[PDB]
Amino acid sequence: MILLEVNNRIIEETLALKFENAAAGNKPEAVEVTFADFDGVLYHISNPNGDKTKVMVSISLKFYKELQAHGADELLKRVYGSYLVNPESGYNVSLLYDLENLPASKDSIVHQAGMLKRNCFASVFEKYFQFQEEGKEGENRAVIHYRDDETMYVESKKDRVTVVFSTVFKDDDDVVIGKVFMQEFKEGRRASHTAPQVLFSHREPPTDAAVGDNIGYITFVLFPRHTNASARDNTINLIHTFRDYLHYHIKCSKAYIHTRMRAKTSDFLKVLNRARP
Amino acid sequence: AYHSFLVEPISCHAWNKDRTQIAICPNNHEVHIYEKSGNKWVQVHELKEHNGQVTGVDWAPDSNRIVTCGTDRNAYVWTLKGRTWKPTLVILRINRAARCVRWAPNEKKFAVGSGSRVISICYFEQENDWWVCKHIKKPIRSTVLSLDWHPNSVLLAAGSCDFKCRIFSAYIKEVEERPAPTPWGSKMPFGELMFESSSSCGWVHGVCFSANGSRVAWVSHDSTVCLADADKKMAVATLASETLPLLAVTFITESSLVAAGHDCFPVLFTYDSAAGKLSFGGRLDVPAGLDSLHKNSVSQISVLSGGKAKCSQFCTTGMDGGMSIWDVRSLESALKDLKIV
Amino acid sequence: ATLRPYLSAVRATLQAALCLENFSSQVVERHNKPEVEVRSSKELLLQPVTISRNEKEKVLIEGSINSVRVSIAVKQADEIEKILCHKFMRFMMMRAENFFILRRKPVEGYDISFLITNFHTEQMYKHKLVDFVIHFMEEIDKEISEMKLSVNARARIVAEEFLKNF
Amino acid sequence: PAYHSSLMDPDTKLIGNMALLPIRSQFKGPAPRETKDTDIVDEAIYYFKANVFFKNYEIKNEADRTLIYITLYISECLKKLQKCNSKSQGEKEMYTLGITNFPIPGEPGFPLNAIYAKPANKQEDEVMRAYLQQLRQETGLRLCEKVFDPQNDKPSKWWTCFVKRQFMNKSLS
Amino acid sequence: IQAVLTLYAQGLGVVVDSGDGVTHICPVYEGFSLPHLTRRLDIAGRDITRYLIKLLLLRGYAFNHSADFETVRMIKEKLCYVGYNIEQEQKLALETTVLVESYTLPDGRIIKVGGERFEAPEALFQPHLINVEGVGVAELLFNTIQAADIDTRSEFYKHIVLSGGSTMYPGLPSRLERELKQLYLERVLKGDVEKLSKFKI
Amino acid sequence: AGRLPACVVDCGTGYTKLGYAGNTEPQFIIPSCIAIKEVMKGVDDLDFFIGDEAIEKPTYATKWPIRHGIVEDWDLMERFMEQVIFKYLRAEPEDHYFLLTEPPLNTPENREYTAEIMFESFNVPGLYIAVQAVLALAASWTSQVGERTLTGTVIDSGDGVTHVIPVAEGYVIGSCIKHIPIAGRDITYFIQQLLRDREVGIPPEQSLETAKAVKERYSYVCPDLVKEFNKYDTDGSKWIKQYTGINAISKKEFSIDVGYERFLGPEIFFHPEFANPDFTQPISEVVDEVIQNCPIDVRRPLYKNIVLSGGSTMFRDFGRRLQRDLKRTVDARLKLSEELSKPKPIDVQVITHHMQRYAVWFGGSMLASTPEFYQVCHTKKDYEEIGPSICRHNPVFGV
Amino acid sequence: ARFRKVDVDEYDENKFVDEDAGPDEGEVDSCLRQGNMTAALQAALKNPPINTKSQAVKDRAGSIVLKVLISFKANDIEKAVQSLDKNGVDLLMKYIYKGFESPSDNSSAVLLQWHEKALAAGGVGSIVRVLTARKTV
Repeated sequence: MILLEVNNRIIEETLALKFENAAAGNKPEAVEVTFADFDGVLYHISNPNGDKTKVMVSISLKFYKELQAHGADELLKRVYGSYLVNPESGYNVSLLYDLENLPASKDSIVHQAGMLKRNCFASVFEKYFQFQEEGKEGENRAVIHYRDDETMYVESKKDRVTVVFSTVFKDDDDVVIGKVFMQEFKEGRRASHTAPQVLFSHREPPTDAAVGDNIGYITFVLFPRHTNASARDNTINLIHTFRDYLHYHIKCSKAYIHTRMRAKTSDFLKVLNRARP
Repeated sequence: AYHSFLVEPISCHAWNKDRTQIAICPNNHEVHIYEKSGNKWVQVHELKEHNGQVTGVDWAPDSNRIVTCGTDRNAYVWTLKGRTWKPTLVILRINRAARCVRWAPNEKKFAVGSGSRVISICYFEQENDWWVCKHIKKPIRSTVLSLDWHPNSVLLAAGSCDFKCRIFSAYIKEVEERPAPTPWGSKMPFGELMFESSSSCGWVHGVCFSANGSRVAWVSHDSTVCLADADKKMAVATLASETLPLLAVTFITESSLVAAGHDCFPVLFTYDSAAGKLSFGGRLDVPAGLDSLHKNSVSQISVLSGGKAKCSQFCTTGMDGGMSIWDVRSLESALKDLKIV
Repeated sequence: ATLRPYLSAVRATLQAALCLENFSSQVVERHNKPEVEVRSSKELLLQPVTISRNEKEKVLIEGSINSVRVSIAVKQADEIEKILCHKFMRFMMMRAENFFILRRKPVEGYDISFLITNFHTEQMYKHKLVDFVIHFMEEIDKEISEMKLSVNARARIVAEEFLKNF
Repeated sequence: PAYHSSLMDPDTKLIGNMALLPIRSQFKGPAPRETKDTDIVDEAIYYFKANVFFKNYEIKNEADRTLIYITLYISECLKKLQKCNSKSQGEKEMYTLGITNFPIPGEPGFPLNAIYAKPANKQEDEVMRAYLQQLRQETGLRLCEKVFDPQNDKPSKWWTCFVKRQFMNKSLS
Repeated sequence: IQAVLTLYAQGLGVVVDSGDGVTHICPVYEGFSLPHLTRRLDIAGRDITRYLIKLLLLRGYAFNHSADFETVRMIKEKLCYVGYNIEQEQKLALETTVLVESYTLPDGRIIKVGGERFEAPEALFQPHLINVEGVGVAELLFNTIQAADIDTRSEFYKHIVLSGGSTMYPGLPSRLERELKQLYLERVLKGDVEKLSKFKI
Repeated sequence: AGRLPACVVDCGTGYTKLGYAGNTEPQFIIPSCIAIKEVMKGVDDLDFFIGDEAIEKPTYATKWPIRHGIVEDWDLMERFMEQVIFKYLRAEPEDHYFLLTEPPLNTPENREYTAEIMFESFNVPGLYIAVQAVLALAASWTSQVGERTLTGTVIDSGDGVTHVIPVAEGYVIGSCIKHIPIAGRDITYFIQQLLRDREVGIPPEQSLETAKAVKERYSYVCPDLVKEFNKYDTDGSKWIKQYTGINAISKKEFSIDVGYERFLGPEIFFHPEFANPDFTQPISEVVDEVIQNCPIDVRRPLYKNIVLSGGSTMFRDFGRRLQRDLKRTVDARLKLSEELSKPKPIDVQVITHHMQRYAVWFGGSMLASTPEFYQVCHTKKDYEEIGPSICRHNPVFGV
Repeated sequence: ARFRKVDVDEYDENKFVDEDAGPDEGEVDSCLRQGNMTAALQAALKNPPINTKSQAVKDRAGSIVLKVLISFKANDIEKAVQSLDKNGVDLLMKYIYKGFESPSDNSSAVLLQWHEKALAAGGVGSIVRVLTARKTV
């Protein structure tokens, strides 16, 4: 697995099981699940008021207010429609599924529920992709604090749209491994000329943008071929999962180093014990 | 002629009078006595009394008694009662491990060098039925590593970690009588310092007195071998080796020494009295992954026959668990270039 | 170019240093300790020596009557080689017990240290221990290099895989 | 654990170290006559399906030995009944089989010679040979209005299935 | 009094007898003891065994206080010892692996024991380690002796004798002599005399 | 506890239960296997699958990093975790405290190996390693009991082997553990043989399947063998069942009757010799034997609190049968005491509860939802400042 | 826990204590500046500060010898080494190890050449005497 999946398995599997037993005509079991996603996202699936014929899927994002200022509520209605209900206390968005009134093809809605987090993010990109798509410049930049100490910055311009990530490497050595990965992004064009141009700035930001030894600023430059209405979605899927993608790979690298060390160490021990009469 | 008794170190060994039994310490608190049956080695006895590793063993030839000393601070004189060896505790009055032990030729007393920076001279008193000891302290400043008695059973050579080789008087009038003058001196009251090497380098791993005892040789950690000639105002000859430190040494004639150490093979050194110089007589072991018989440091060497005056066969035991017997005459054939004495 | 000469000087010194014997403590009744660690009896310690290949790479050899401490300053050309080296020396020190000759922590100023005792030179052929330390110095450099390439290799595939999808 | 016989009395006739136990039957044999509605052959056929799975069996009475004998035999019948297509036939195959002379305690070919005593003389030898065949007889037929379903030619697979299993890993054959 | 008797067997100061049950520091004057000075330490073998159990817990081995007491006792008897310079000993346990020793449990499993070899018996010198108030064998011994009528101190000191299985820990004699030398140099003077503050154990 | 719930991962020999703390069941229960391709260069190390997606992967080789509850292949266990975290749980490892489990008698070294992975690879904020047995005990506090205790006898039956584990004050009396060569795998086999010897038309490649399905749908524990055989023989119409599977070849519907094996299956727990020549000792005796080797001053408590754990203890009446069999073996003993001479009666109680299938993960989920969990965890700071040795010890807690 | 802070061992009477001024800069400089490499070495190896209480005094001597080895051609070394008697080789080795403590541009690169030669002439025992010297440079 190189790319992180965009949907959420627990949502899809929880909903799929309920829908199946509902169609089969079995009596509805009670369900109560609390789980998370990357970026401090919290979910809750439950039976509102204890009505076992109703399954609610709620999401909590500390940074929702900010996405709301950039079209979230509007996008969510567009996407989910009647499935939306007033947000459960403690969450920003709620989906309500009536187990006694499901659609012919359940896959579509399971697939959409599975993408709740993604659809809460899409809005900000779609907005600014539109500003550019209409020459509209000068428009303020979106400032999304997707993590307690990390920030994303979207901004539109005449020809391009730029996304800037301000990420933090808690682990001092993770910064170093990070630079290696970032260096390769800054050159990925040498393998795809028409792909987003990535820029990277270590300690220094490219505002009150924090400056520290463990901070890094990645910058994707999206062009119409990425921001248009035909590529848009795919582009959103990638771009919004980027930060976790990078950290996931910094961590998997450390794991690979470990396998190399286990092997090397093992070799060392075999030699040492061959020195025994 | 190598034999492997085990693959862990042989801490120390001692042969009986006829060289028919060898006592070894297989790197533990016990002493195993082996004997040959045809051409096989058979274990005939196991001496278990010490509570720490045995660091020194000596067998008094005529009285057939074995003395052992260990890190447990003790020393036991072993007596053969029919078919079993019985130990008799000997209080050394020390609070650190005993490191070495040698019976005096007259078998009237033995010496124990220890980590209490002192030599314990023990002897039995047929009045109270037990062993007693007197210490030789000054000017010893560190652990005593090796001991070797003079043929007169009074003078004692000592090697220690304070980098010195010394000759003392272990004269106990209560078991022997006034010693005859020696070129080393005419005054030998107990504990008298008769001679002290002049060097500040290397622990003295081994000491040895010549057949007539007018010469004493020793090997140190600085990879040097020395010999002090008492017939020459105690002049000291010195040879700096190009190899690793030697751990054991012995005269095989009045002017020839055989030593072995970390290189794992015995080598020859000769002394030129007129010149007063020592020379390197060459390796005697001529051909794991070593070309030497022993596979680890050789730590003890002894004369099996011919004595120090005209040794015909010598023995070596090392940290590799092996025991070797070397025939001098045979070595003289296989190496026409070898010049002894 | 300068490697072989370096390792050769190092091996000779290890040969000189690994000449140990059992030694019961002169200080504590019935105790036995590596003198190079405790250092409570000066006459038992040998002159510390160093073998340097250049301003960064070097080896410190500290002998005593019953033990030697061998510290190595490893080559670390850049940040990435530095963290990899550091993670690798840590990985081994955590498993120090399986090694028996590895020190749990390095001597101040070095990346990794060995503590070879008389008990080791008895249970293992000393000439092979000298052979091991040398084999060790050579193989860690190779390992740090491979890891480095491994990192740059996955790094590139990861960036191209992500970028190629836009 | 395994199932043990309970027909042992403080006054039961013994044939060998086996129990000469009363078995209501019309066959000839030294078998005492029984008044109680249940005999050692019932007890054996009742416990069969459960006992056959056991590998170990601690003998407690001379009664057990008879039980163990009748059980092992039952497996022999099933080996036979497995093949045939009628209760009438089966009853015949059990008279025939019930007559074949299987080894007895003391002979080679008799599993369990270390648990079963051998007849002390030529009288017991015949008495026993005659108390046993009697049992291979009674047992042999009662086992037919069990193994056969009211619809003949039907050797209930409920019994057939045990045909490959041997009580105590022993066999009379 | 085994105290006087013990002293006797050695043709004869102060007896330090320590067994599983309890520790005792009994002085003896020219042939007969003297109760008024005798003392007790609330730390003996069973405590050290118990303390090893806990230390082995922090190390990854959970021995049941009842079921495994005898086993841990054998572990202690075979592997424990008294540290001379705890500061020094700690650096060994922390920086090297020379203290680690393997011990096969009765069920076949093999555990490794290191630093806890000298730590368990250290209770005798620092009682609080096992939640016991006091001063610890040495500082206790010291006081007892200083709290004598002099003209005996020299004898007493020069004749300290250990007794009891719980006093066989390798190095114990050396540790006492160091502790006593320390208490003497501080609580009886301050300068570099003690070249004559002689006393053997 | 912050806004995000801890991660609870229970890695078993056959299955791995994973999810978040506070939930009553795991979010995923998957085969403890990883499928790989077989010098590694590039990103081939990431080319793998785990769980169900790794059982029959065409171009991939299936591996099992855990044998006998212990991690054999660390490289594979480490990769298995990458997907447990990033693909299934979708948890930012840097944001969740983790509770992993270990079997009894797991070495201290292994704990440092686990910790090196969790702290040095995934940078987790806090880690706790709980011993399975203890969690199973905790899980039973959900039951028959109003007094919580971490002292009891745990009978954990997976699919490889069954363990009888005595626990006192939250610590396994490791030296008294015993194993039984009977598990679900054997129950499935015994049911397999019984069918082959009676049912026809069962697709050979579908032998184990039909059997595994019969065990899971119709098997139970009976009170008495003969009486049961009697029932089935007498009123067979109300005890025999039918089972129709689908031929994975001629895709035709094959059916078979289901009988004896329904009870004979679980029976091998009480009569091991029924299917195992090398082991004949009944589970009830093994339990009795274990408790007896334990400290007298704790045996009564152990007898009073026997907890079940694992799917193979799920058969209807397993505990009822176990308690009965044990009460006898125990009274009969105290009986000879009177005759040989009045030892107070010994109370034997076997606890059964709803959370048994995954008693261990359930205990972990429940315990990791408490604030005390955060107190006893080893933080990252401590791991770095004190070393991976702190993880050798994990303070029991909860009573 | 105060009394333990003092190391009573430092004053133990049964302890150990060792029992207790350079080349000619000009002669060395001269012979060097003159092109007499082999005579340059012998000059510096003369009168080693094996007994000067101060380090500075030793350091001076260490550098004078250091200056000669570096100022050597990796082809004129074996020649000088072989012109020294055993004691000389021994002493050279002592200084060679001293040089290793002051890495410079390539002084270490050439020092390893010296070590190679001094070793071939002195043998490993010449290094053993570097380690065993109580009064060393």
